[PDB]
Amino acid sequence: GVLAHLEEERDLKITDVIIAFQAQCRGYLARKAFAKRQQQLTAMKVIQR
Amino acid sequence: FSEEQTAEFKEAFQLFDRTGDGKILYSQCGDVMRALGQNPTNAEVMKVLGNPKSDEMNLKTLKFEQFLPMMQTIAKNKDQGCFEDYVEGLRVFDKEGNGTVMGAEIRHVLVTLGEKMTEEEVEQLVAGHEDSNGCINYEELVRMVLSG
Amino acid sequence: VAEAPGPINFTMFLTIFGDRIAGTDEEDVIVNAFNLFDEGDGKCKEETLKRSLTTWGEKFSQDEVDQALSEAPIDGNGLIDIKKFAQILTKGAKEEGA
Repeated sequence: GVLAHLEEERDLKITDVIIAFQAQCRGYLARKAFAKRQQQLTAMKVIQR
Repeated sequence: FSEEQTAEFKEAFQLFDRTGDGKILYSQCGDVMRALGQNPTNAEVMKVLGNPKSDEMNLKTLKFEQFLPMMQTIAKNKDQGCFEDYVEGLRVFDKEGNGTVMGAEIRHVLVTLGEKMTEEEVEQLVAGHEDSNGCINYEELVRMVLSG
Repeated sequence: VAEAPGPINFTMFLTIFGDRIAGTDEEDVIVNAFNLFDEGDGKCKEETLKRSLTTWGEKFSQDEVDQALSEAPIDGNGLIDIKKFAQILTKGAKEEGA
């Protein structure tokens, strides 16, 4: 058994890899991409007038 | 928060609305938290949301005085992931140790592990940061998501 | 004439003319009207301009759309918005004021 558990652990501590990174990726993406749905709105109001 | 920035925080929430009806959903909540200054784990959000499924996640509404305790509860937030953790986090698949990984594995791992991404979420994030061999160096990709 | 108190001469004329700074939206804002809805450099799918004018926010009648629709330059199932904007408000018509 022995050596194989240490390998197990070392995969287990890396099998998620990595929510905290993806959350930063996400974080970044929303506050940029939103600019579109931000943009189109008052434009729709011009169209109405 | 100060009524100074809280005024601004309110505005960005109001600019998230769809109609005017004052009600940003349990969905969009995550983007409002982001856009104010956060990068929550989708879990951090789910925590203060009160654990809904897709149905009432889409159906339940929020208003700002339902949101501001949420944004406040996270913000003074536990542990914020440094450059050093993150590089080792991506370093995981460097078959030897090189500092470099192929942009195909990297496009994929983010579409299979942790808070899984779509191709859309990945391509915009990663593209143009592979080199002339199709390796993305991770070290700069990590810095890129930091100062962004 | 009664948009001024009486003797609309060379000065009273321009006295009301300049001071009135408000009315309709600017044409470049009016390009932004549908130019901010497009997801790339492209156009606007006609289904989306019909569905919106009737359903969304401030609503038209059928009548209101059909009038706007015979005037509306449809091509390739896409109401290429940039031209319709110039169609409504460029060096526009005379006469109506002063």
